[PDB]
Amino acid sequence: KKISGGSVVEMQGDEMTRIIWELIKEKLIFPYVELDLHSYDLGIENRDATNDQVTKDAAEAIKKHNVGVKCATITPDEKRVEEFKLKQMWKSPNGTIRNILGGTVFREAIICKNIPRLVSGWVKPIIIGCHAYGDQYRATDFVVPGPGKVEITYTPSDGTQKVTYLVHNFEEGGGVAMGMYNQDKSIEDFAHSSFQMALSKGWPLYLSTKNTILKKYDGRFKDIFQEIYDKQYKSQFEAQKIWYEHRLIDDMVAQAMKSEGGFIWACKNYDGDVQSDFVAQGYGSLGMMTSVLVCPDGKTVEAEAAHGTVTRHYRMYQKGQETSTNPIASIFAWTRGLAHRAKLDNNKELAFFANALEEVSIETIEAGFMTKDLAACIKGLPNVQRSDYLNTFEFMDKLGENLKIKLAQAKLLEH
Amino acid sequence: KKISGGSVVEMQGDEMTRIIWELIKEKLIFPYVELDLHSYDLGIENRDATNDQVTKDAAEAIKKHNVGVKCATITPDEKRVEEFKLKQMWKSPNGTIRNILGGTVFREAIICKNIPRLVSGWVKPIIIGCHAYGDQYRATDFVVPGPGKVEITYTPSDGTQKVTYLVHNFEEGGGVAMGMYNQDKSIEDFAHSSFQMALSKGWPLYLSTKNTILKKYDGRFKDIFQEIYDKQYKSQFEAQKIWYEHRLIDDMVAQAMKSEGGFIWACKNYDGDVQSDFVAQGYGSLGMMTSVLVCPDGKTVEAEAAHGTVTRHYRMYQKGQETSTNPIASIFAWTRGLAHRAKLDNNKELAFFANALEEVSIETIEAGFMTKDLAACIKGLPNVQRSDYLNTFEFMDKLGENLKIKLAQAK
Ligand SMILES: NC(=O)C1=CN([C@@H]2O[C@H](COP(=O)(O)OP(=O)(O)OC[C@H]3O[C@@H](n4cnc5c(N)ncnc54)[C@H](OP(=O)(O)O)[C@@H]3O)[C@@H](O)[C@H]2O)C=CC1
Ligand SMILES: NC(=O)C1=CN([C@@H]2O[C@H](COP(=O)(O)OP(=O)(O)OC[C@H]3O[C@@H](n4cnc5c(N)ncnc54)[C@H](OP(=O)(O)O)[C@@H]3O)[C@@H](O)[C@H]2O)C=CC1
Ligand SMILES: O=C(O)CCC(=O)C(=O)O
Ligand SMILES: O=C(O)CCC(=O)C(=O)O
Ligand SMILES: [Ca+2]
Ligand SMILES: [Ca+2]
Ligand SMILES: [Cl-]
Ligand SMILES: [Cl-]
Repeated sequence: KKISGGSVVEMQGDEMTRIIWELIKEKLIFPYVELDLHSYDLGIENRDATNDQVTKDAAEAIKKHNVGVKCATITPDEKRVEEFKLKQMWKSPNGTIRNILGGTVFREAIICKNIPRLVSGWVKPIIIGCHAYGDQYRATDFVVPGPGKVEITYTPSDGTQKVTYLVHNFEEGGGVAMGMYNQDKSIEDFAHSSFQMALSKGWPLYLSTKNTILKKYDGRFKDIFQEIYDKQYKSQFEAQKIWYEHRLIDDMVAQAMKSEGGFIWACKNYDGDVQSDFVAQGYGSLGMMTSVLVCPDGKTVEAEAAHGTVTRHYRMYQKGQETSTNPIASIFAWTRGLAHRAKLDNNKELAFFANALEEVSIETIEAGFMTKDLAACIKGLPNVQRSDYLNTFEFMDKLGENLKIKLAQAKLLEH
Repeated sequence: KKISGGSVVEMQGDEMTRIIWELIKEKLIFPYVELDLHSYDLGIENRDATNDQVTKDAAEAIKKHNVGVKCATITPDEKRVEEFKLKQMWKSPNGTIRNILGGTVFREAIICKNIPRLVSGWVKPIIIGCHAYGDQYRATDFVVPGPGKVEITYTPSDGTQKVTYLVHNFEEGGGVAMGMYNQDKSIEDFAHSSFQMALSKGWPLYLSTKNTILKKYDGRFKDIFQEIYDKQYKSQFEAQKIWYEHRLIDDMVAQAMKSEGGFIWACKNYDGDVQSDFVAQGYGSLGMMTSVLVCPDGKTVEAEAAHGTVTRHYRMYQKGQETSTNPIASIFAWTRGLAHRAKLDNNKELAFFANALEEVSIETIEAGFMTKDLAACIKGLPNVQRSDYLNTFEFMDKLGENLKIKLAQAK
């Protein structure tokens, strides 16, 4: 340790990303940065041991210290309950953290010049602004055991009326039902975040919904975005030769896929979750994407790997087999978190370290040292040989050596 | 015409697809086929005039005659109501028809050997099996005007205790809320048709859900699929060296995009809607995709163009400007419908015509006669010149001339 890093909230995760997370801290961060680290173990077992309280504590720590960096975590279903003998099917820690913090999760591919894409046309970045709040991640779903009536009701706080809507009358057998919601103020912040990102990047903005089907639910998003655009951003967009357009989600994915990129894509929570993997995979690999929750206040951020815990690679690791899991997304959670930390504290030295590690990461890959997923982008997966990539530790170790070099050269300047 | 086709339910549509729809009948179908056509005008105007009853009437007719062919239609929102002076924001006719018929909507790209793909790896087809029933198309959504409590309740029909769940307490301001549902029996049919499709085509089957998040709702899909697979199809899949696997939706789309294709993709209603256009565009163009609703009974079918009314092109046809709109999907609604009509009636000569017209369509494009969209797949849109494609009316004529030759040669 040497650089004064400041207060950072660290959230440890599960399976293969937990392995990578420790290597990142051991080989890339702690040798060069001293941190007032507020660590919360969001491993599935410690969440289970604290009845998921540790997750809530972590989110509140992020509000207090303004910078969070999170490792990928298991969201358990019935299979996971059996695997770890869990007490309950705990809720997604990301859902919990995102709805406590609110805001927009901006996601963007991490691009290296030597990594071919699956979508050849994407010569410019696509940035998804994913609404962090509401919808499926806060839904209330249940099994309908048999015939009966499902209704959804609204009662104003003053209790002067009650509106009851019929969802469905199950006449023969049961099934499933769910309710979900969103809030105006959150949608408004989501809109402001989306318009400001497009102006910051100088690119057009597109919002996707399905308002032809969900005329009230999605129509609200469409209406709030439009009212804010016409009233506070159309002039600035027109001044920068950019524009805002609402599109039906299904037409948006097709247009995005045949475009050349270079636009901000405001997505509802569920769509941003799914399409950000469409985008990440289209540029090359799920391992090559940044994901930063930006709250409305502007001062608090949570950086994360958007991909999962890579269970399949972890199973190989458990058997002693060689893995080649891409750590770039996990590394950029740290760099994006520390960069925001540096901005808040006017820490020029930490700002340099953060950008230097991002540069090292891209320079290492562009020099031909990469994990198997990226080697498969260059060649074809059926043509990849072992000599074409580095295993998980080898790649981390190469990054470590290149980081030591770049930081050593930085000290050889006149100071 | 002189080919006895039989009874067919027609559903006319809106805007650009309505123009193409009549050109297909006047030039590709009627000249050669005589059939008892039960026409229902699902144009936005007639739907408004009949308070959408024509849509429901058309759905019931399909259940009676077993084969329907549907043109793309407008699903009106606010801006559409102002456009046509509508009485109400009529529900999507597709949602209406699909929930009345139920079943699974199987969507597959229409492949031509000379049209490059956006996803280079997709050398084998991807067949999406989209659950036709429930979910967003039957949801109940509303605006929450201010602070208050939204709750969802289940009152069992057996008199036992009512179950109430809190959806959200709005404390500061309002927002939106919605309820949706699905039925076990429909999910069971959706699963059976997915496993049967995979076995008939000889490809593995994937089901996508977000059951880690919707643990009960999506878990029900996952459990029902797995139950039926283990009890009724696992041995058959192993016999054909294929497999069934559940994947989280975001993993699925990423796995699909880097795959070589060649699998059946079972989607919930919403995912199938979005990802079918992902698949269609990835193979080349939204105009090159078939969409057929297969009812559970297996003997009833509704064929359609998966894509919409191509509104942007219609604003050019209204301004007298040349357009190049791909009619192949609309044509294949007829051929897939007439084909199933022939399978039911054991009509060997109608089946030949249906298959002949599909071949003519693909042979014409593979000979270099195509609409602008397919020219863009080859040369890239920034490099497309007028000589590289045929406008909508020129392309329909080239197809009809190739059909007259394909058939007459058959004699
Ligand atoms: N906290 C979070 O942000 C998220 C957590 N999860 C959780 O992760 C667990 C596993 O989810 P799963 O659906 O398997 O999704 P993952 O994203 O963990 O993995 C799916 C596949 O994507 C590829 N992949 C993803 N990340 C990388 C990487 N860094 N390097 C190389 N390949 C990568 C691998 O493909 P291949 O097998 O072809 O090598 C992997 O098998 C679940 O418990 C889920 O709840 C899931 C998503 C997000
Ligand atoms: N009947 C149905 O199942 C559907 C109905 N609709 C309805 O259609 C209307 C328009 O919907 P929208 O979101 O614009 O989607 P569309 O599918 O109608 O059009 C979106 C874009 O896709 C491309 N495209 C689609 N079909 C073709 C084709 N046959 N040939 C060439 N290009 C094609 C065009 O791209 P480009 O502009 O780049 O040329 C077009 O602008 C709405 O009223 C909607 O409700 C929508 C979807 C399905
Ligand atoms: O939290 C989860 O279980 C999944 C999260 C996810 O997939 C995403 O953030 O894109
Ligand atoms: O009916 C609608 O409005 C949308 C239909 C659609 O896009 C689909 O079938 O995928
Ligand atoms: Ca995701
Ligand atoms: Ca669609
Ligand atoms: Cl905040
Ligand atoms: Cl039926």
